[PDB]
Amino acid sequence: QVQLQQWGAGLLKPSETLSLTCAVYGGSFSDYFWYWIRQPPGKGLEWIGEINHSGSTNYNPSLKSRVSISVDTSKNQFSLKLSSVTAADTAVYYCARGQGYGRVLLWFGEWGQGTLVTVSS
Amino acid sequence: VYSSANNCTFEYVSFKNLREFVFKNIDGYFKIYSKHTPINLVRDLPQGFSALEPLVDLPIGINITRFQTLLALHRSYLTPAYYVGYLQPRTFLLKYNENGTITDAVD
Amino acid sequence: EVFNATRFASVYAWNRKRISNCVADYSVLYNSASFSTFKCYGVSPTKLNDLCFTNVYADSFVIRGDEVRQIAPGQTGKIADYNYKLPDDFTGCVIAWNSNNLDSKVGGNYNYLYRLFRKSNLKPFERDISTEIYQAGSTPCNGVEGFNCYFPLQSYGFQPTNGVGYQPYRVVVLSFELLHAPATVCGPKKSTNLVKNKCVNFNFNGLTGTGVLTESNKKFLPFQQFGRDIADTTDAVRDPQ
Amino acid sequence: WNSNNLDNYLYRLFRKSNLKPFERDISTEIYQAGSTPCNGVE
Amino acid sequence: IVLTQSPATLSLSPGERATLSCRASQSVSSYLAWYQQKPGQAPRLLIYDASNRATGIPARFSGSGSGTDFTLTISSLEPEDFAVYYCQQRSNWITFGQGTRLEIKR
Ligand SMILES: *[C@@H]1O[C@H](CO)[C@@H](O)[C@H](O)[C@H]1NC(C)=O
Repeated sequence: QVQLQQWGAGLLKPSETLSLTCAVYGGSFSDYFWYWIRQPPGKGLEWIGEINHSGSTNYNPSLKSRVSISVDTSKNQFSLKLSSVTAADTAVYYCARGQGYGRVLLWFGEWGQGTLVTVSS
Repeated sequence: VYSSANNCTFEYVSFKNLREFVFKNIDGYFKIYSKHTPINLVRDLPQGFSALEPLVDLPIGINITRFQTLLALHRSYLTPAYYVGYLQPRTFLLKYNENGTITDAVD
Repeated sequence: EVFNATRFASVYAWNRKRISNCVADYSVLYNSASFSTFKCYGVSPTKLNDLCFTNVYADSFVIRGDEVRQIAPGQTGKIADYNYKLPDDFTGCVIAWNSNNLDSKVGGNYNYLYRLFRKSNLKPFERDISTEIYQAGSTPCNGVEGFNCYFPLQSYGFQPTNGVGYQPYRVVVLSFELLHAPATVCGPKKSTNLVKNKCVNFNFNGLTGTGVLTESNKKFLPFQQFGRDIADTTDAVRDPQ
Repeated sequence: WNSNNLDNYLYRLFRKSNLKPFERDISTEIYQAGSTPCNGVE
Repeated sequence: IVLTQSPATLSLSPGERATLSCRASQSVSSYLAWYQQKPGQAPRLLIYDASNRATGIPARFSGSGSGTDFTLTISSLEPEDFAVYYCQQRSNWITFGQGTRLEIKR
């Protein structure tokens, strides 16, 4: 219902760009500070992305990287396009609905898998 | 000239002579009776009987304990011909004439 | 003048207005066929039309219509707590019709906002409008904004495209208090006719009685109201009108 | 006695005027506070 | 700063006072969340901001823990309580969870 279609990722040589059309599903999403997270396969999820309804399109300070977030206020979903991938990006990307303390990063999409490998299974 | 208003509650706007004014204050009502006449004898009010008529009923409802008169000339410095009485609870005996008017009384 | 008159302010800076003595009658209003809500906590207007308060106050602002419910004593939410809180003893009534009609600004109605991100919980009747960057986390805010820190006011962007739930209603907060001095507005005061020469009951400015009213050749001073006789009985009335 | 072990019921909200000792007044009206004589429809 | 939980792999049986530690060094009890991941499912909003347990998630997860060593206390381990917990430090650039505090039903 309140869902985030993690979409736009794919198999990737760990040097080029990628995308995450984490499309806001069932969301009147023009009021929240939608953040994003990154889970190394078989580990826990560390917060990376954080768009702001007030503005402030930004990220993990430890990961203030080229990968660039935005919300297509037209389509009303957060972008987090995976530009110029490197090895350290190797994980899985998600997105979430957050408020800080009013609420926190609450509503999560299913999963967005970055296959940051040349090899196909 | 001397008016410094703040958080104001409510407002209302409406020799030769003597001037008299009572200023009772009961039931949250600063009743003010008044009347006035001339005085050939500049010096003092001649022993003549009169009777002030009710003039206002302001619902100010404020605990007062103190008054002060206000006069002026032109330029004195902002320091940094009358005579008042004092009321007391009494018992009086008034006389009304035909038209209905306090003619005289017995204290 | 303090009701059906122009625009207002954002509810986070909800305004106040004091009301005088001028008699009044809700019921003249109550049936104005405009009050989409007259949710009336104190008493029914058809009953308080004569109710006298030393003070009556009006607040008015532009908000998303929905907030009406939040303007019930016993309400929460970022607005009912971060933009205004009524008391749970609000002797008054929630008057409101609609803003979207005159507030749409089809290209997104701004002009009104709300301290979404306020710190304190609204004390009843708090007029506080102090804007501030509260700590969404613990990054020492003191201005810092962008993570674990943001400012309080957000956009009450009302559009005709977005639904009435997300469209604004013009909203009024009524509130009155009667202390212990001589109170102000005192409901209504009816008026019969001067039925004369026949035995009738009468109520002349509170002077009640029964008798036959005729014309007199008497005349007294312009400030007296009624005349008595030697035995302290009323026998003359200056028709209050 | 206060018996909250089993404490539907109902009473009334608005009406003409209180009755005289020992009278019953079951009803289903509107006693409209405005002229609207809503007849069957609120 | 990195937190860490006590029973990394808590092989408890259901109906037990399961309780996960969370010792910090920057003391952000002005937050300190606590989420349970089901594998194959992004974990959501268990607990956050001091202890305010977002509901639907039962009150058995009796939230607690302040200072630097925080501690969520699950009342009862239960057949639906086989998953991986994450006490989430926040309020700074470290908005991070636990090191995947696993609790194993038995
Ligand atoms: C009383 O009334 C009469 C006639 O109305 C008038 O001539 C007279 O001056 C009034 N005052 C008195 C008698 O003091």
